[PDB]
This record gives sequence, structure tokens and C-alpha cells, in this order.
Amino acid sequence: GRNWNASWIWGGQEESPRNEWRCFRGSFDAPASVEGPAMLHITADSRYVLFVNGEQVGRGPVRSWPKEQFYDSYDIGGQLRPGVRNTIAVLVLHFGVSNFYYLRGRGGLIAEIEADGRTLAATDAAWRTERLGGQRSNSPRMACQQGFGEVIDARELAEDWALPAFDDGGWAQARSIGPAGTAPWTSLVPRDIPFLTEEKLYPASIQSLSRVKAPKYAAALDLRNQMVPESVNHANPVSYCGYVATILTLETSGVVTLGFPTGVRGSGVWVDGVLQTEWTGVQPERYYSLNLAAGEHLVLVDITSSDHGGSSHFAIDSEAAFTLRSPAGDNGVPLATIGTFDQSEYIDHRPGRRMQTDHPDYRALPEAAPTAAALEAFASWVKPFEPSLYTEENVFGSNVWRTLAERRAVPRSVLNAILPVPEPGVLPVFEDGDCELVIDLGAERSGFIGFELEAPAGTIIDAYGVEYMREGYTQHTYGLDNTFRYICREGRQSYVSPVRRGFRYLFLTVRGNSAPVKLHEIYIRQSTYPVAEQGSFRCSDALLNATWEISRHTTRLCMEDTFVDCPSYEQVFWVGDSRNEALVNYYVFGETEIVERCLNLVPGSADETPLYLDQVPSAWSSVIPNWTFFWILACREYAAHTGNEAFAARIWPAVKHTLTHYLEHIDDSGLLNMAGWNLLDWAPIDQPNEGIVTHQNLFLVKALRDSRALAAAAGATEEADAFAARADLLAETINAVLWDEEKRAYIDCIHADGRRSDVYSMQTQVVAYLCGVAQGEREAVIEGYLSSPPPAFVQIGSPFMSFFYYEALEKAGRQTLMLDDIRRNYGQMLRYDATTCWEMYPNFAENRSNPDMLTRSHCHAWSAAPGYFLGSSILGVKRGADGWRTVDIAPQPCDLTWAEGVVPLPQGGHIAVSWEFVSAGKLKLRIEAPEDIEVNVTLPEGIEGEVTQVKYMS
Ligand SMILES: [Ca+2]
Ligand SMILES: [Ca+2]
Repeated sequence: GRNWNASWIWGGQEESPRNEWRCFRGSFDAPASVEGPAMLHITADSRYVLFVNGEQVGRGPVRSWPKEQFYDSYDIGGQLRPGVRNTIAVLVLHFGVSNFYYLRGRGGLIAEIEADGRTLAATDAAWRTERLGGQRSNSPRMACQQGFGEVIDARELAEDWALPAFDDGGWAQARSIGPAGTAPWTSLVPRDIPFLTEEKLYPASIQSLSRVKAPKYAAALDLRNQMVPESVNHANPVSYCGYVATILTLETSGVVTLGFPTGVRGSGVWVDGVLQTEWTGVQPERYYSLNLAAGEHLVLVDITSSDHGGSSHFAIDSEAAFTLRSPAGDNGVPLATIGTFDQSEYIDHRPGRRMQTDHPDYRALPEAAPTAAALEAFASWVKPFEPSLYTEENVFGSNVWRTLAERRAVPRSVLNAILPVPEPGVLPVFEDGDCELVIDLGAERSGFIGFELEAPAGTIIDAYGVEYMREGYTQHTYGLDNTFRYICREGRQSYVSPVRRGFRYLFLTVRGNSAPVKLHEIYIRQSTYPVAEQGSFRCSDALLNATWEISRHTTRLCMEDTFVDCPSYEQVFWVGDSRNEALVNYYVFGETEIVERCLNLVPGSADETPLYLDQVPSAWSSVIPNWTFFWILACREYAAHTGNEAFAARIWPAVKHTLTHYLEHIDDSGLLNMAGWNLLDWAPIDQPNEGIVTHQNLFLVKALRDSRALAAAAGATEEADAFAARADLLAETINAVLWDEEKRAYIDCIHADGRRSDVYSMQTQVVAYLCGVAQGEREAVIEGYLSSPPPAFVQIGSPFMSFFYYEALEKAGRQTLMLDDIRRNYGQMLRYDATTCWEMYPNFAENRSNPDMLTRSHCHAWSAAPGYFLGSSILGVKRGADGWRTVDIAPQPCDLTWAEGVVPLPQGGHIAVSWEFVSAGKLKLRIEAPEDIEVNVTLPEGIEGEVTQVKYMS
């Protein structure tokens, strides 16, 4: 790190407020001249947006474990005004709630400008601070994995708060928290990757315009934090038992519709003590029709369930007037919760008490309190709803359930809204209803939504992004409030959401405006790890070219400050996914720093568990054996790719440490037996959280062996011999126990009660093949399955698993089968106009809100296999020695007539290869690479040809 001369500062009384955006301003007189570069070092909790003299300079910090809080260093020489007063402005977003990429600490900002060994500015009590005006701290929690979707009322926002000439005389002074090193940020460590990109991209088209209406009542509730207040300090799943209650009063008799955008969490809904047995809606949505008479009615919604986090939705609509009020003491929120009768926190790798649903009051309450009066007998359980966890400004619910949706032809003028032209797009004003615009980016993107417009004060601008829609069907992001609401001040204004969102289609809905709104522009500032299209692949098969294209795009969008599973739902660095994502990255982009950064973050979870977390740095203490095994694989692959022995030495201890503890989980049977999340694929694999799951037993063998490479590269090869012995013992036990003679294949698992599974999957067989556990006769048998998968076996359910399958086909020399599989499986994605690779394949019920959905996430880089295999298995480019000191060129044209591509090299430069058949059985091949790289060339079986090898200077 560095020695700081600045102090962590914050403002307000609460140390860690929920969902609060706070502004900071600091000024200083810059010297007439400065020799060296003027560096600005900064970090914040939770995230920040930096401005220097009014100009937005950057965002951060990168995700960190509070123990090693990463700080950024910017060269601000470009924004610095020599010899005069300069202004530093910062917007700090403090979550006040833990998630999958942030561990709750406390609000704070620390920044220091240094030049020529002298401190020119530093955060301290002299700085000014105030909450961002109009930012509602009760806005919806975005998702169990992320932060919050914002609601901003610009009428209360000081637009020029970041400008040098802004008058902050009335702003309170900031409060010092302490010097660098003050808890909870034990140490401040320098950002270990370059800065992310941020490029303004305009949309491709306007898909539709509609006159619409949201439900009279729509609210987003954070039931997790309301029912289990302490859950704000972690991101583990919790379960609670109880109800949501409100008194519905109708001025006159009429029909009322209860809407549940995300469904009913518990066993059901009760009205006046009567269980509503009828309802409509496409899962997970549900709507109830109530034919009520004038008067008061007690509505009780059972919410007993497991809740990982995120907003729960409740809506009501009727042609009749109605009011709502809490059965408890008035506090502003018309709802109350009853409970918490029982609860529990789930740590998937540790035993723990589970919530029960037999509490006597919970069971009797519904029917025992048909009125608010009768509810008095349960008064001790009726609690008010915490205001900050409740909001009626619900963009998601207002989009999922539209009481009116009337398509209108798109006026030419409106198109101007997505074009970089001077003429604005004038939106039509409907006499009765809102104006909904569906903006199509043309492809999935990830970044910050921005716009500029002119509108009457109070006009509501709602934004909601989705990944997929087709012919009247919109796949809503259930579980993700991918939204923001902006309320207009008078006149022209601009806004850029500081919350990252991933989506392809943006529902932009304008409400409450009396006069026409002029949309000057709507766009997205895409942001990813700095990648250039240095790698490439094209061939005679246009379908394969398209699969490569979406694989490359998917990888790009899943590369932030760390690799992430997806840009929409989570934006989380999942360890398992990163192994495949890194390999694809090597072939399509060639970046290495992001890979090492990710590999280095994993050991930081050692304090939580020696088995290591499946996603980091996170507050969800969760473990998936295979993910940790894939981390070891990724470490080996990274060390071999770069030839970075220093890294191998640094990481070896962490590798040895975790493997040592996994071995302790092998019992009498001599097999890995664990009580936890024993996952591999999203398919009907018999992989119980119970005992002996075959696939992870197989990967442990390979992990134990793969570890040697790191040990040897680290210069301590002997420290891995013990693991090598255990691998043999394990492999033998596996072949001795987990194999079925009659079926001639490995069983999925052995249950806790010792019951051997009768379920057979392609997955387990593929893994046995790749891990080298299946040898001789059994190997040949597995190879038969590879070329002809038994339809009776469980099938591969995700392109993630397809990746491992392709590695097996490569090992078996079945490249043509690999190509046909890619054509079929990725071709189906393209059929539905995919611009990125799907998380899972269609027709599998796992991991999705509705079994009819093609997939949950439409952009998961763990599914970008073609980006790696086309260049490696087909074009023919493979690493031949660590650090690519030698390269093996062995094309496998299969049924292609030509192909060409480029693979970047970690040391710089690239490997360019092109080939085409000039006549039957005869190829023309060109190879270009740096002169110091040895090239081994092998034409495919029975093929002759002309090879042109070109070497250029390093
Ligand atoms: Ca314009
Ligand atoms: Ca030459």
C-alpha cells in the first residue's frame, strides 16, 4: 500500500445507513506548476463516483474483502487547473446491507491528491458533505446479490453540486472516522487491475410505443430485512414464518384484484379469514379476484419461506376506490407483518437448526382473526413495517402488471430519441395513460443508463431493462428489480444512473406529464474490463462464425473488475464460472491481470472456511466443492498460460491448504463424503447435499494431481507427492465402488443412508473421462457414450457442462461431433436472436422461475465455449509450453473448407493462422508468430499441403 495523509470521512449521525447516496466536496489551491504526475488515491464504502473540477473521472472501488480494501490511483493532470482553486467532488453510495460482492462496513470516503511527494489535498473535517438531494433511501433492494435500484426526485436535487462554482456554504462539515487502517478496512491495498471502460453507445431501434397504466397500488417490500432485522449483516439465506397484513377499505362495493408480480411466498392468501382458492397468472405471477362489498376487509398473505434477499412485490387494483392501513401502530406504511414465529439462517457447509412451521399462533391465526378486531388477540405478533424497507414507487411491479397495455405505431419523431442528432424525439401525450417506449439496444449490454430530456416538473421517468422478449412475450427479470425511477425538475436535464444494469431491451415509461416531453437522447454507457478484439476466428460455416461472435460478446460483458456470472441478475464473481471464462478470454481477448486478480481473491475466504467460498468477496458463506476444484484448475492454467512461476509460488500455499481440508472429508469408504451443496450441472443429476457424489469425487482426484503443476512451478514439487498418493487411492476406490457392471457406467452417487443411486447421467461419465479415472475398457465404454449419449441417461443441461463435454471430445479426437453439437445447441440460441450465450438449455426445470423459459440468464460467459474451442480445437492453435514459448499448430478442418483466426499471446504479439483446401485432401496453411516462438506443425490425418510460416520481430 502507501502511507496516507488523509482521513476516512462520512456525514450524518448513522454510521452505516441503508441505501444512502452521499455527496462530498473538497477544494484546494493547486501550485502554478507541478513536475511529476498529480495522483489522486481513493477508495470508499460502498462505492464511489469521482469528479475533478466538475468532470467525472472514474468509478470504484473494485470489489474487496474489507480486510484488504482496494483503492484507486488516478493521474488527474488532465483535469487539474494549475495556479488556481480546484474542486474535488465525490458521490458515495453506501449500501448498509451485505451482498454477494460487498461486506457491510460503514459509510466512508478517503481520498488524497499527491504530487512531487507533497499532499495537495486530503479528505478531512474541512470537507463538506450532504446526502444527494431527492435520493430515496427506501428504494427497492435490487437483488439478493446486489445493491439497490434507485428512485431520484430531481426537484430536490442540486444538479450542479459537483461543479467548481457550486455554493456549498450551507453544507455541513464532514466527520472524520480515523486515519488509514481504522476498522473495518484493516488495510488499504492498491487496485490490482487497470480501470474499466465507459463508452457511450446509442440504441439500435425503438421496438414499440404503448399507452399503458400501472396498478393503482404497487409496492416493493424487503421482507427479509423486515422479518429478520439482523439479516442485513450477511448474505446467507434466511427463513422466516409469518404474514403480511393490511386492512383494505372499499368506499363502495366492487371487484378488487390482488397482484403478486413475483408470486405468493407462503401457503396462500386470506381475506376476512377465508382462504382464497382461485387465482390466475403465469408462474411465478399470481392474481386474485375479489368480489367485495363496501367496508373494511383484513387481507392476510402468508410469506413463510426462505428468502435470500431482494424485493417482494404486492399490488392492488380496482375500478372502485379503496384505502389501506396497517393493523398495527401507524408509522406511514399501510402494511404490517405478523411474526416472526420462527426463523433460521442457512450456511450450506455447516449444520444448523432449521425453521419449523408449526407454531400454534401461526397455524390458527388466519381463520382465528377474520377481522382486525379479532386480530387484537394476536397483537403481540403484529408489528409495523420498517419505512426504509417499503416503497410504493415500484417500477418493476408497474411493468410486470400493467392494467392497460395498448400498442400504438411508433411516430418517426420518436426515433430521434435514440439517434445522435440535434432534433429531439417528441413523445405523444395520452389523455388517459402513460407513454411506454421499448428501446432495443440491438444486443445485450452492461452499464450505466443515461438520458437527456425536457419535461414539466414532476414528470416520472421509469426505466426497466430485460434481456429477452418475443412476439408479445416479455421475460421479466423476476428476482431482479432492474430499474430506477427519476422524477423530473422543470425544464431540460440529464441523468446517468450510477447503478450498473445488464439488459438488451429498455422499457422507458413516462408518466404524469401534462405537457409533451422532449427526449433528446436515451443511451447506455457500457462498462467492461478493458478488452480489445485482439483475438479472432472466422470460417466457411456462417453459423459457427455467429456462435463465436456471441461467445466473444458474452465474455466481454462478463468481465468487470472481476469475471462475473452474468451482467443482469447477479454481476457476481462466481469461482466455477471463471475457469471457463478465463480460457475463452485467453483466446478472444488475451487479458491476464483480471485472471490473477480473481484467483488471488479466493483465498481471502479462508477465514470463513478452508474449503473456500464459491463466490467472492461475498457475505454469502457458501461452498461448492467443484468450484474450488475449478479454482485450482484455473490457477494451474493461469500459471501455465503466463509461465508466471512467481505467482505459482505465491498461490501454492492456498492450494495446498484447501486440498488438505478436502481430504479430511474422505471417510472409511475412502470416498469424499460431504454434507453441503454438491453441485455440478443444472440437470436431474442425483447430486444430493447428502453424502458421496461421484462427479466431485472424480474432480478431487484431478485437482490433487493438477496441484503438482503449481507445486513444481513453485519450486516445491515434493510438497505435492502426498496428494498424488491420495489421488491414486481415491481413483481406485472410485472404480471399485462407484462403478456399475450391469450398466457399465459410474453411478451418480451414494446417498446418506448408503443407498446407491440408480440414476445415470452423461455428466458423471464425461467427468470420469476427463479426470482420467476411467481407463482401459471403462475408458472405451465412456467414449462410446460420448459419441452416442444414451437417451435414458440424464442429459447435459447447460452450455457450462457442454464445455467439459467438448474437452472430452477433443481428448477423444471427435472434433466433427463437437462442431455438430455446437451448431445444434448454440444454433438454437441464435434461432431466438440471442446476442450472448444462455446460462442454461431449454426444457430443464432447474434454476428458472418458469419451466417454459428458454433460460434464466441469457448472458453467462461460463457458456462461451465456442470462443475457446473454435480457435483451439478447429483452427488448430494450442499452447505448446508454459508462457507460449512454443506453439502447436494442428488444424482439424472437419467439414469446413477454410478457417482463419488470431490468438493473442500473454508476452505480447500473437499467433495468426489461416488455412483452406485448395484441392481434395490438400491444404494451404499460413502461420505468423514472433520469431522467438517455436512452432510445431501437424497437418490433419491424410492431408497434404503447403505451409507458409512467417516470423516477425518481438
Ligand atoms: Ca439529441
Ligand atoms: Ca521474418
